[PDB]
Amino acid sequence: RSCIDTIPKSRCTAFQCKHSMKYRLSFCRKTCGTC
Ligand SMILES: [Li+]
Ligand code: NA
Repeated sequence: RSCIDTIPKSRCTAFQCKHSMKYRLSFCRKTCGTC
């Protein structure tokens, strides 16, 4: 898979990566280090 975020960068916060599976696995795969 390509490793990008699919929402605007400034939405991909440390807090959302910690507390939302949606952010980790769908919206912010790059910023949350899912890839
Ligand atoms: Li996850
Ligand atoms: Na992107």
